Amino acid sequence: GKTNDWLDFDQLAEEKVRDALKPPS
Amino acid sequence: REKELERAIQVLCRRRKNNPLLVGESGVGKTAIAEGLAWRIVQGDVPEVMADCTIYSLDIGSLLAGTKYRGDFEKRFKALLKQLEQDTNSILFIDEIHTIIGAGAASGGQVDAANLIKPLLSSGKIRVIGSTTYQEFSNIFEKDRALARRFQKIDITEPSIEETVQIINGLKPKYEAHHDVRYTAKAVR
Amino acid sequence: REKELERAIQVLCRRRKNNPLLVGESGVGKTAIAEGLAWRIVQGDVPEVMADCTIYSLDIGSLLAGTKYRGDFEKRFKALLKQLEQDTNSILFIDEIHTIIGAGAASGGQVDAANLIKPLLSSGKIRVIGSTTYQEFSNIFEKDRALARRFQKIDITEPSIEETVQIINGLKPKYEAHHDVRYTAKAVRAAVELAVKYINDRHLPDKAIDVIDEAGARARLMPVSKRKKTVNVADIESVVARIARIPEKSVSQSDRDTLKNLGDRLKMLVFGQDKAIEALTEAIKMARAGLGHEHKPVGSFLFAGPTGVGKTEVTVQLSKALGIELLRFDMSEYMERHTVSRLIGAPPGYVGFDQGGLLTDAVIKHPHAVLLLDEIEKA
Amino acid sequence: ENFTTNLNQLARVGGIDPLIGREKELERAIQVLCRRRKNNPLLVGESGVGKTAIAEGLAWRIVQGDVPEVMADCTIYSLDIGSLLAGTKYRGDFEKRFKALLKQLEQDTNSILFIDEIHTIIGAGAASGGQVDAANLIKPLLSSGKIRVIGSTTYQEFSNIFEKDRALARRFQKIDITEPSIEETVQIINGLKPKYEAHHDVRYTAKAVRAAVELAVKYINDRHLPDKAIDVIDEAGARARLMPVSKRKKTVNVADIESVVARIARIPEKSVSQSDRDTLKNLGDRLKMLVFGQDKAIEALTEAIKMARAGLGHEHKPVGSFLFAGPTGVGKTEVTVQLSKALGIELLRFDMSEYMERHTVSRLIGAPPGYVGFDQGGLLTDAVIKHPHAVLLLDEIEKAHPDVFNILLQVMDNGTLTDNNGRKADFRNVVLVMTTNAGVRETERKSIGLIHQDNSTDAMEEIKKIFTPEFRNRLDNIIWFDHLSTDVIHQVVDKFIVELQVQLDQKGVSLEVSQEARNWLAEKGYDRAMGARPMARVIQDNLKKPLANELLFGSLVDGGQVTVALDKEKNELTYGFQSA
Ligand SMILES: Nc1ncnc2c1ncn2[C@@H]1O[C@H](COP(=O)(O)OP(=O)(O)OP(O)(O)=S)[C@@H](O)[C@H]1O
Ligand SMILES: Nc1ncnc2c1ncn2[C@@H]1O[C@H](COP(=O)(O)OP(=O)(O)OP(O)(O)=S)[C@@H](O)[C@H]1O
Ligand SMILES: Nc1ncnc2c1ncn2[C@@H]1O[C@H](COP(=O)(O)OP(=O)(O)OP(O)(O)=S)[C@@H](O)[C@H]1O
Ligand SMILES: Nc1ncnc2c1ncn2[C@@H]1O[C@H](COP(=O)(O)OP(=O)(O)OP(O)(O)=S)[C@@H](O)[C@H]1O
Ligand SMILES: [Mg+2]
Ligand SMILES: [Mg+2]
Ligand SMILES: [Mg+2]
Ligand SMILES: [Mg+2]
Ligand SMILES: [Mg+2]
Repeated sequence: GKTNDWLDFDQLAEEKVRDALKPPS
Repeated sequence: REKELERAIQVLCRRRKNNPLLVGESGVGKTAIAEGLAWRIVQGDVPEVMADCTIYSLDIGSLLAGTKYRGDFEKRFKALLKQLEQDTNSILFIDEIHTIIGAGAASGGQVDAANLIKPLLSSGKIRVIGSTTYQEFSNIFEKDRALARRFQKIDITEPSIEETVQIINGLKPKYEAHHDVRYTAKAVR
Repeated sequence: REKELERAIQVLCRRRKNNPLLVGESGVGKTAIAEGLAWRIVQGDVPEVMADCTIYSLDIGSLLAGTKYRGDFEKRFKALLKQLEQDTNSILFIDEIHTIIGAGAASGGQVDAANLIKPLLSSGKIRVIGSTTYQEFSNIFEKDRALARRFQKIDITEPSIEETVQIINGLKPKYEAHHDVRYTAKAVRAAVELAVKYINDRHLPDKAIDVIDEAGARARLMPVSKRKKTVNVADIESVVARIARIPEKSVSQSDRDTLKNLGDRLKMLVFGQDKAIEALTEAIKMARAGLGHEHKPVGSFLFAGPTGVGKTEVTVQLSKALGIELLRFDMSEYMERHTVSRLIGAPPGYVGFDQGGLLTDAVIKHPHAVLLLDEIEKA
Repeated sequence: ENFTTNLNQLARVGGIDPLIGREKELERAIQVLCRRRKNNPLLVGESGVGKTAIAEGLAWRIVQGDVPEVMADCTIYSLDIGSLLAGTKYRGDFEKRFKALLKQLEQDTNSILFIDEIHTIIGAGAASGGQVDAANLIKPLLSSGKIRVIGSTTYQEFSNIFEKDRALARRFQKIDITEPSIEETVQIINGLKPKYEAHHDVRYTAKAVRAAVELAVKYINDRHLPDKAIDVIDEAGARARLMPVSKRKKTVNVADIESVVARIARIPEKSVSQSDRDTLKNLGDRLKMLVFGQDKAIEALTEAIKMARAGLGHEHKPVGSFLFAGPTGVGKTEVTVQLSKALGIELLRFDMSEYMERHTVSRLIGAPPGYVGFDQGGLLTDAVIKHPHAVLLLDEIEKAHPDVFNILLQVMDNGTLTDNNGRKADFRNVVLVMTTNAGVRETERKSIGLIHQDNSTDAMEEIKKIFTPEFRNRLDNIIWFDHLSTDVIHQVVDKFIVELQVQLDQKGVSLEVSQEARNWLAEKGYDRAMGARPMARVIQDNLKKPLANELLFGSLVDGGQVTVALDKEKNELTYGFQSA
């Protein structure tokens, strides 16, 4: 008859960042 | 909602893991239960053990606002638990408990609100009220087996027709004052 | 936990890589063995190799409170390691040790608590005790082979039914003093036995202790003096039924009259079909009486007959008579073979993994309910 | 000043473990250091192979004077990034100290720097608006061959992190530190024995060292060879040190090594204790009191388990791989559940009817990297890793897609299975039992002929048409469950009656059934084609139904006693409700 296709679902990696500051003086 | 509140109070008196988790569908009153215990306390319709206690509603946005620097979130969150631990008469209410899984994680940042509240709930030093939906409890909250073990699921059921008409009558004064109209009893039914 | 504790001591007395990692499922008692290792040391029921040793639980959150400045986290973290190495007797217990794999990393740098501690662990100057769930350890901890290689995984399994009864017995004074109640021996046994049968989403040591703590709070809340200060077996059964959302073991007086007249009420709504009504009522009566199937549904009937004879109606009216939810599932939509995914969800890595199974989710949401599979033959 | 540690001084005080062998790898590193440009050796390999050992062994050898005179007396400096980065909050503080150390290194010109886990220097001191990072600072010096440095990074940490920076990668010479041979590891542990022997105050035998390396390789598969053997030896010494509670101190023999290896691998301990030996002795008899008949199935299971504990098991195959076929209502899925109970091991049940779709394999072994379900992992692979000693029950295997039977191939032929995360699941101690109903219609169906025929063979041909020859050639046995006999039914009826009595005991009710009444129940419910399942329906209608009406509303509300006897004239059971 017919072939039942399957659709895979991709996952993306997104990561937040933090900044460690250095006092000027 | 006498049985739901009764079980919630029973959980809040537990020696350890005294954290009631209100799980239900969308439309059912879950936040009201957590936000109605406060109203009950001021009115005085609460057991003596649950009296003289204030429920604090935690907002994630305010807690995660302006915390780009390393350790700013940890400081704010640790300070909250410290002030809440030395009170012993305060209950934290999180409207969306599914959102603490990745609140502070920046980059593989397992150090987050979910992993930071665990030692507190296991030690029974604080009391936390949760709220989440079934679609989000099973797929987000239940994935963290450790966090889900420190929260006692309290299922909330859709009220019956007879129960719902009483709720409408209790809210009728505030609704009547806003629209400046009076709803008939037949209209509510 | 003598066997599990002994393994931890052996690893602690090693020359190098003397870091006993404690892996296990949630609630098994991984943290109990770590915190309990200190309780035993004060009493003195431990070998002299570990006697006089100190344990320090690490709070990762407090350590990262004020480390916004560059090289602020490393400075304090290194200070703690120096104290442990110079003390030569203390032990660092890092609960949820899977969190140090990205600790104190601000920029795209690989300098974190795990890299900092790595050389010390490989030298055996300090002893570290960890604790991680199976999923966490396999997905986060084991991804770092270098850090995993420095820890000695010690798998701990949930105790036996008999073993967990002794654990609750030892904990009885703490819980009894908090609620000012006394727990009967039968109550502890019933909690363990009943929690294993009904509560299937938690582990035996933690779930059994959850029934004992919940029951103690209920008794205290009750104003009646006779029930207060004591916890009978009936109290435990009600608590377990509440947590599992199942009918109470002892039938209530309100439900005793409903079951008695359940057949007559259904007969008036749907005439004839006495055999069908009798089978449903009899099966329900056996289930509520407690002499039901050990691990099978109350009843699995197959109604067969002509059209319009009362097959769907009797099932629809059974839920209304018992005041339970009706899980109506039309099987005509499941004619195709691939429709099975709807019932139990799609497999991992597909578009529908998040949605989940309709049948499984519905049953979990409403465990006490009537499941009607109409037109199952069409499926 | 206090960021680098002189390994020569540490090596001279006896603080660095001796480097045994690895002469080929050592010469390559030394040859690289004697180059003009790109003279920085980079030791890359798996974890536990001995990378840090070689980087530290170089200074150990320099002190002894066995290294070539081309670089004799060279000072190897081990840099710890933690001390360097610490206390560098101010702007330019990290660059002042880092550039100071490099200035000193160049002034000496006869010193080498060792940076363990050198991948971490990328972004070590960087910050928002960062002036410079440690990687960029060293780039000039390395390109000009001014200073020679020694790196150490794993393969996982040499591609995602180090290969990205082509500039630094070009100035380093990759050296594949392969794991040593089984024979070479024995030599390594022989030289290291005095250090471990002095610490634990124990002595290791020659056979014990060899047995450790051999047993570790064939049981421990999550660690490398120079890291697991030392763990077995180190853990054995601590047990030996603590074992003399009554001063029972003796030499560490092979038995001690076997015991520690078992706990690390969670495999059943060799030289089974008398308590466990008794369990296997009466395992068949204990099972025969819960599952009547089907003696061939119980024997195969019990014999397979015995052989594995006695040491005469399979090299890299599960304890047993049996395909339990036969009619319905027989003890196919019951004997497996009872086996896990008697053995006290976790029962891994897998309803294979949920794997009808060919793409459901992703649930068994996990979704590949880059997909939504990668984090969840595989159910079967994770369940086995959690409970290596278990009973894997695959019920209704024939109700799964033909592609789910190709995974079990390696499970039976190689004893392993690779999930999405690359982890290996060990099935060498799992009792794989698969229950099927292949050709059940045939057994129910009767032949069209004067003489009826046995359809046991007809159900075997169906199995062959469902399972491929390769699948059927790796199964220890294919057991056929014969129909329940009349004698068996009587035992089965008593079993269900006993279960009823247990349920009644929880309510304070007792029941007594005579052998005359028990025989009557067997005839009404006995059906050779439907097995024992109909016996549970007859009991429900004849015993549970009347009792339920009495328990809810009658004499058994608060306990009682019942006597069940049959009336010969009317051939119907009589229920006596004594009260209490
Ligand atoms: N032998 C035991 N003695 C005392 N408490 C025990 C024991 N076994 C289990 N527990 C339970 O352990 C609880 C303390 O938390 P643990 O179960 O140790 O947490 P955990 O399993 O380490 O947690 P995570 O989240 O999985 S790291 C106690 O309150 C008990 O309910
Ligand atoms: N025995 C009955 N007593 C009273 N009303 C009945 C009875 N049987 C059918 N009805 C009525 O017929 C409808 C119910 O039919 P159903 O029981 O749903 O039919 P059905 O058995 O599902 O039919 P199929 O799907 O064609 S086999 C309602 O309108 C009922 O009131
Ligand atoms: N050739 C060798 N001679 C002597 N001891 C060795 C040798 N190879 C490895 N070892 C020992 O094996 C253990 C582990 O090797 P190390 O070199 O310390 O590992 P490592 O390279 O630091 O590991 P990571 O941090 O996981 S990359 C230590 O006890 C080493 O001294
Ligand atoms: N030989 C037996 N002795 C005692 N009880 C038995 C026996 N065979 C079956 N039973 C009982 O029959 C019920 C079903 O047992 P199962 O092992 O599930 O049968 P099965 O033949 O594997 O089932 P399917 O549906 O054909 S896969 C349980 O209540 C068993 O205790
Ligand atoms: Mg809400
Ligand atoms: Mg814990
Ligand atoms: Mg219908
Ligand atoms: Mg190393
Ligand atoms: Mg079966």
